[PDB]
Amino acid sequence: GAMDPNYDKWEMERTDITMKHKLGGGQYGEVYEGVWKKYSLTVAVKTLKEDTMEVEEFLKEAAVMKEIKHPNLVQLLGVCTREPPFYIITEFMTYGNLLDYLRECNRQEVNAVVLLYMATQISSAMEYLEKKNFIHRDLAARNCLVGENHLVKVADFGLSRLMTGDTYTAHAGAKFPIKWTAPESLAYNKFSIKSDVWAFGVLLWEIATYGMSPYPGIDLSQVYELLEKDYRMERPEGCPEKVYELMRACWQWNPSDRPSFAEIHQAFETMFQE
Ligand SMILES: Cc1ccc(NC(=O)c2cccc(C(F)(F)F)c2)cc1-n1cc2cnc(N)nc2[n+](C)c1=O
Repeated sequence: GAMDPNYDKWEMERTDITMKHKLGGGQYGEVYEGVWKKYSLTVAVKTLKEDTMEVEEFLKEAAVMKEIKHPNLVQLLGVCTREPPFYIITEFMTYGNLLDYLRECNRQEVNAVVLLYMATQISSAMEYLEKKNFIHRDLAARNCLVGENHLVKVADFGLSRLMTGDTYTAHAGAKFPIKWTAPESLAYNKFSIKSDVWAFGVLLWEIATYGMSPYPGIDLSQVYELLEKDYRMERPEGCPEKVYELMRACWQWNPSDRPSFAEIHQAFETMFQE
């Protein structure tokens, strides 16, 4: 509605999108595969009709997505927050989440140099968020998406609500991904760009291991104590020593010592010969 107070270019007609069925990928809740009829365009449509403490948090999500734009950040297309069944319309990434992809991929195709390119793309998205003073809070393979040509977008699916298993452990109603969470976020509940950097190093290990769970075989209860004793994950099989040295950088105990995504990104840019 144009000539009306509080205009919004992101507001679209719910009528313009057909909803197929829920996106399968371990179910993201009320998130459907859609088609924007006019444009013959497949989209992802996050809805809401089961939560109601969410409603207000559903619209904070929408607002946040309006303020961010990067080629490696999942792209908002439109919202429907005018009438009851609210939509958040996003581009559709052909190959679902980055965790399953790495786990199910052909490794001849997703060869050494693809894995690095996927990593360079994420650091790019995060250098952007960093530039923007945006704290992501849940950087993990499960929150990334894979398009055509090994294209990786960083996203956020609200998975501490979805969780069925041992990835998000209960922590005062707040659910935490312990094995991705930095020590300061664990002990003192302080999140910042530098706590995203720590998560990044874990995600880099997820990528190099083709989607293996962090700290294999060790239980959650003893993760922090180990880190306190300066125990980090060891170099994955086949991983460059310069990629690993960067992992260890992100995993520095002191947050002020961890690289910026600026300097992580340039490291990937520099490394990008061959
Ligand atoms: C439908 C939807 C609506 C909103 C969002 N929002 C985010 O991913 C997001 C929310 C807040 C912040 C961020 C960011 F900081 F990481 F950019 C990202 C994602 C989606 N979304 C998108 C998908 C696109 N492609 C595919 N294959 N799956 C998708 N899923 C499961 C989604 O939830």
